[PDB]
Amino acid sequence: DMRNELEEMQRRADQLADESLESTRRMLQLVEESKDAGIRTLVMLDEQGEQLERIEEGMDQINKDMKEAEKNLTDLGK
Amino acid sequence: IDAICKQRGSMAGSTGVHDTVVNQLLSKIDGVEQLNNILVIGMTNRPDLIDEALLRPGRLEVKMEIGLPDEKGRLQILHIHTA
Repeated sequence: DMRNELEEMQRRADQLADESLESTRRMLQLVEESKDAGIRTLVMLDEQGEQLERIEEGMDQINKDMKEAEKNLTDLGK
Repeated sequence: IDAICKQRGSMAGSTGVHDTVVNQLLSKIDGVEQLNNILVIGMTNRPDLIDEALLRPGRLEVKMEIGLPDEKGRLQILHIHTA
């Protein structure tokens, strides 16, 4: 009558982490810095676009003025 | 029912899972919290091995013996099966 039976106990392997808290924090800090740099680039790019738009009008005005002056001088000369 | 409700102490299963089940069943059928909407039916061939605390008039009060019939029962059975 040496017929034995058993029961079982369970253990849980550690969840997936303990490497997600050293590279993670550095990743977040770098992401924040990149976000700030992107915001600054946004602002600078908008300012540059405004300045180019401003330049356009003066360019067109000088072109028109020179063309009209040349035509007038030619007309009077002949 | 006699496969999970033998007397408590006998049957020296060294696991200890044959008394915990009986205790849980006893504590669930009639315990501190009261139920009034259940009905339990048990069927066994060896009524002498059931726990004596499970058969008291508060847990399993009605006990019936089903035995061989007589002529007036055999006639009814044959009619039922030949109708």
